[PDB]
Amino acid sequence: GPHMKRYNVITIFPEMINEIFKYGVLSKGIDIGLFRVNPINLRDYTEDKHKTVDDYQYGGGHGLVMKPEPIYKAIADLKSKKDTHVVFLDPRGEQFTQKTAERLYNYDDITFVCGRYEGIDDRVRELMADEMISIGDFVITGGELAAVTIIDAVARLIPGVLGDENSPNEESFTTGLLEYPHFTRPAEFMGKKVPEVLISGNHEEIRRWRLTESIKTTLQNRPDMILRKSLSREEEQILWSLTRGVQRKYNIYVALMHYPMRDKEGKVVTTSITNMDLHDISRSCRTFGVKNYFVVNPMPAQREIASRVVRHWIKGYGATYNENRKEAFEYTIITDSLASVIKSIEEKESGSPIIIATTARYQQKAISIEKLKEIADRPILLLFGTGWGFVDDILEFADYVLKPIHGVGDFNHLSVRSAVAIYLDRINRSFQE
Amino acid sequence: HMKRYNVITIFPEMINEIFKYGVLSKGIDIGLFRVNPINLRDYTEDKHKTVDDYQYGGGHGLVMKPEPIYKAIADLKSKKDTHVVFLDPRGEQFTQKTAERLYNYDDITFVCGRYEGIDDRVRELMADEMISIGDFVITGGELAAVTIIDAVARLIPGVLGDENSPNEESFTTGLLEYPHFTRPAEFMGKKVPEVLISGNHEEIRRWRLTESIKTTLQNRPDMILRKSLSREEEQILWSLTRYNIYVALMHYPMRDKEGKVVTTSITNMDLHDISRSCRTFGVKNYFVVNPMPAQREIASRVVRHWIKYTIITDSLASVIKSIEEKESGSPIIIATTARYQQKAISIEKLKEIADRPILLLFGTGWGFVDDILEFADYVLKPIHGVGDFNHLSVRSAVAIYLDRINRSFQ
Ligand SMILES: C[S@@+](CC[C@H](N)C(=O)[O-])C[C@H]1O[C@@H](n2cnc3c(N)ncnc32)[C@H](O)[C@@H]1O
Ligand SMILES: C[S@@+](CC[C@H](N)C(=O)[O-])C[C@H]1O[C@@H](n2cnc3c(N)ncnc32)[C@H](O)[C@@H]1O
Ligand SMILES: C[S@@+](CC[C@H](N)C(=O)[O-])C[C@H]1O[C@@H](n2cnc3c(N)ncnc32)[C@H](O)[C@@H]1O
Ligand SMILES: C[S@@+](CC[C@H](N)C(=O)[O-])C[C@H]1O[C@@H](n2cnc3c(N)ncnc32)[C@H](O)[C@@H]1O
Ligand SMILES: [Cl-]
Ligand SMILES: [Cl-]
Ligand SMILES: [Cl-]
Ligand SMILES: [Cl-]
Ligand SMILES: [Mg+2]
Ligand SMILES: [Mg+2]
Repeated sequence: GPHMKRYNVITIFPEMINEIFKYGVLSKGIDIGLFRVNPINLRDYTEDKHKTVDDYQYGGGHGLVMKPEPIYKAIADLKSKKDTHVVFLDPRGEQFTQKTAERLYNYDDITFVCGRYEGIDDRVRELMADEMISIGDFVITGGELAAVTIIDAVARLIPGVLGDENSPNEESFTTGLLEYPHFTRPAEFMGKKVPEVLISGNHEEIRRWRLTESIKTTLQNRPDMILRKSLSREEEQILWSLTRGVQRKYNIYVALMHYPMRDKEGKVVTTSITNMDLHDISRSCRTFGVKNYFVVNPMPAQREIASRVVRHWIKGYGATYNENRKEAFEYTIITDSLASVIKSIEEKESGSPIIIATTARYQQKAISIEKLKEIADRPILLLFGTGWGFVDDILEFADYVLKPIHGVGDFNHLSVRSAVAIYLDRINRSFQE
Repeated sequence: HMKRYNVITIFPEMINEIFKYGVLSKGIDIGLFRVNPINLRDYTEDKHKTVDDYQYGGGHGLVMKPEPIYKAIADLKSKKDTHVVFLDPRGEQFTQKTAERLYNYDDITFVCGRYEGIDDRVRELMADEMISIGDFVITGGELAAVTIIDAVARLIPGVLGDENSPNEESFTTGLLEYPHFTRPAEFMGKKVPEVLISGNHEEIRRWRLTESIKTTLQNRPDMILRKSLSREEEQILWSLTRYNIYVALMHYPMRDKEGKVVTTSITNMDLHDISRSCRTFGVKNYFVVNPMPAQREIASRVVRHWIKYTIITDSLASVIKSIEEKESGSPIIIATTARYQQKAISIEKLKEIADRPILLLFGTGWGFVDDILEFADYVLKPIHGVGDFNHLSVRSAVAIYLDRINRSFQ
C-alpha cells in the first residue's frame, strides 16, 4: 500500500535490533527514509521491579515461557496507533522462503514477536497472531535473529534500497534456480583463470554460459528446485543436455507390438501403426525415463510410415516446431520383431531382459508392479499390444504378465496409450517409495 | 576444548555487538565458546582497503575480491586447524541436522559475502563446504553466520540451563513441539489445558506427544513422512487419521506456443480415449467444453459416429451449473498442469479435503492460462517421472491422475 514500510520488533533486547541495522546497504535505506525498523521493548509492558516477562511453565520443571500479558499489551499498543500484521516467530510456523518474503512485502506494517527460553504462552499467540513463521528447520535461542533476517530479505525488495551493486530481480531462489558463479579481478588468481567467455565473450555467449551453470548448479545441489521450476524451452534443452546419459538403477524398455494380435473372433492379425501411439507413448516413456520405446511391426510399409514420422520430428522441421516432441522421439526405435527388440536390448544392456506382457484380461500367476523392483537388477521389457490385444502365445512366452489395470467395476477397456502411462506412473511411484 | 567460531566480515563490530545479548553471551563469559570476528579489510593492500570490485561479464554488480578472503583464511589456518564455511545460497540448506554435524568441530570459520557474492575461485580454493541459511536471499552473510553460531553453540553442554533444554525441541526430535503455557491459569477467558495444571506426569507426557504429533501432521506433514515413529507415536497418528468425481476437458482459455490466449479445436481421440478412462475409474460425467458452436457440432458428430455420459457444452460455468443440478451442491474445482504452482497439492491431500463433489479440469493446446489456475480452488502437483521432462498428452494425464485417485482409496 501507500505507506513507508515499517517493521516493529517486540523483544527484550531492543538495542540488539537498533545495532544490527546500523550496518550495510539496509542502514543506508533506513537513513534516506525508504523503510523503518521500530524495536519495541517488551519489558516496558510490565508492572513489577523485575520487569518480568517470563515465568515457569505449567507442566513441571523450571523451563521459562514468555508470559501472555506483556506481549498482549505490546501488540495492543501498536494496534491502537496503526494497523499492523502480526507475525509470531516460531519453529511451528511457515518455513521462511523467498516466496514468503515476496508475500510479506505487500504489507506496509509488520510486527514481529520474538520469544526466548522455551517459547511463548500459546494463548497470546492464538489471540493475537496473524501467522507464525519459522526462519528454518532448526532452533535458535531467541526470535531476534529470525526477525532481522526476515526484515533484511523483505526490505531489500523495496525499490531503490539496492542498486547497481546487486539487483534483486535476478538472484538465487527469486528465479526458482540457484545462481551462476561470479568473478572479479584479477583475470588469473593462483593459476585459476576467470572463465574466458566472461572476459572476451559477447553478451549472448555470457548469458548462455550463466544460464547453463545456473541450471547445472541447481540440478546438482538442489534437484528439488528443478521440479518446482517452470523451465523455459531454452532452459529445458539445457537441462536435457545435462541429464543425458545419466544411468539410473533401473533400465526399463517399452515395446508396442502389432503382431500377433487378436481380432474380434480371436484369430491372429497384424495391425497398422496408429499415428498417435507414436506421439503419445513416446512422450510417456520419456517422462518416466524409459530407455527406449520400440514400435514393432512386421510389415515393411508400416515401418516406413512410422520412420518417416520419427524423422520429421528428429531431423525435419518438427524438430524446430516442437522441441519436446523431438526430445521424446530421440528414444523411439522402429523395428520389425520382438526378436529384434530383445537383441537390441541385449546389445545395449549386456544382458537379456525380463519380458513382461500386459493385458486387460485375467491371467493365472499374473504379478503386481511391486514384483518389478524385486527383479529390476536386470533389464525389464514391458510389452503392450494393439487391436484386441495379445494372442495367448505372447502371454505365455513372456516371463511374467502384469495384473490388469482395474478401477471400479468391470469396465477397464483403456487405450494402450493410457495403459502405458498408468503402468509407468505406478512403477515410478513404487521405485521412489 | 572451548569451541571457537571465526567470522570473516567487513562488519566485525556487528558480530561483537550481536553476541552481547542473551544466554549465548553468558556462555561466552564463562569460556564455553568464543566468537572471533575477523576484519576482512585488514587483508588489503591499497589505501582504500578494497575488498570488492566490479564483476567480469557486464554491468556494475560488486563481487568480493579473491585475494583478501584468501589471505584472511590462510592467516587463520597458519595458526590453527579450522573448518571453513562459505555462506552462500547454493550451499546445504541449514537444518538441525546441520547444526548437530557442525557441533563436532572445535573451530569453524564463516566467510560472509556482500553485494553480488564472492569470487568463486577463492571458494573453490578454500571452502570446505557451502551452507545456505535458507531458501531466500539476504544482503550479507553476517546474519547467516551468527544464526548458525547461535544454533550450534546452544548445543554445547552448560550454555543452556533449565530455562530451556536443547534435548527435547522442535526439529531435534524430528517433530514440531507441543504448545507451552505459564501463569496465569486463565488469560482473557483462555484457560491453560487442565492436564498441565492437575495431571500426573504420564498424562502430561501423553498430552504433549499427542499435540506435537497433531501439530506436525497439520503444519509439516513432510516431517511425519521422514520420521521413524515409535510404536506409540504411530498409534497416536493412526487415531488422528481415522466422493463423486467429474472430468472436464476445456478448450478455452488456453495458451498457444507463444503464450497467447486462444481457443483450441477439438481433437477427436480426446473424446474416445478420455471417455474410456473416465468410465474405467467411475467418473460421474465427462464434460467436453468448447465455446465455438462449430466445434461443439463436430464433437457431437464424432460421438454419434464413434459408437457405431459424455456431455458437450460451451463453458465452465455450464459445467458447474450442470453438476450443481446433479449433486445439489457446488463442486470443488481442481485444475491440472505440468507447471508447478505455489500451494499445488497431491492426490493424497485432495482425498483428505474432498468433502464435496470434485471437478477435475484438463486443458488443451499448451495448457490453461494462469487466470484459470488462479480461479481454481486447488491445482494438482504436476505429474513427474524422472524429473527432467513431463510433457504428457492430456489423455495420458487423465489416465494417471484417475488411477492415482482410485489407488488412494484402495
Ligand atoms: C529456544 S526457542 C523455543 C523453541 C521451542 N521450545 C520449540 O522447540 O519449538 C526460543 C525462541 O526463539 C525463537 N526461535 C527459535 N527457533 C526459531 C525458528 N526456527 N524460527 C523462528 N523463531 C525461532 C522463537 O521466537 C522462540 O520463542
Ligand atoms: C485397446 S487394448 C486391448 C484390450 C485387450 N482386452 C487386452 O488384452 O488388454 C490394447 C492394449 O492396451 C493395453 N491395455 C488396455 N487396457 C488394459 C488394462 N486394463 N490393463 C492392462 N493393459 C491394458 C494392453 O497392452 C492391450 O494389449
Ligand atoms: C545478496 S547475497 C548474493 C547472492 C547471490 N547473488 C545469489 O543470488 O545466489 C550477498 C551475500 O549474502 C550472503 N547470503 C545471502 N543469502 C544467503 C543465504 N541464503 N545463505 C547464506 N548466505 C547468504 C552470502 O554470503 C552472499 O555472498
Ligand atoms: C498437451 S498438455 C498442454 C501443455 C502442457 N502444459 C505442457 O507444458 O506440457 C494438455 C493438458 O494435459 C494435462 N497435462 C499434461 N502433462 C501434465 C503433467 N505433466 N502434469 C499434470 N497435467 C498434465 C494438463 O491438463 C494440460 O492442460
Ligand atoms: Cl537491549
Ligand atoms: Cl514378433
Ligand atoms: Cl564494523
Ligand atoms: Cl499426486
Ligand atoms: Mg544476482
Ligand atoms: Mg523444548
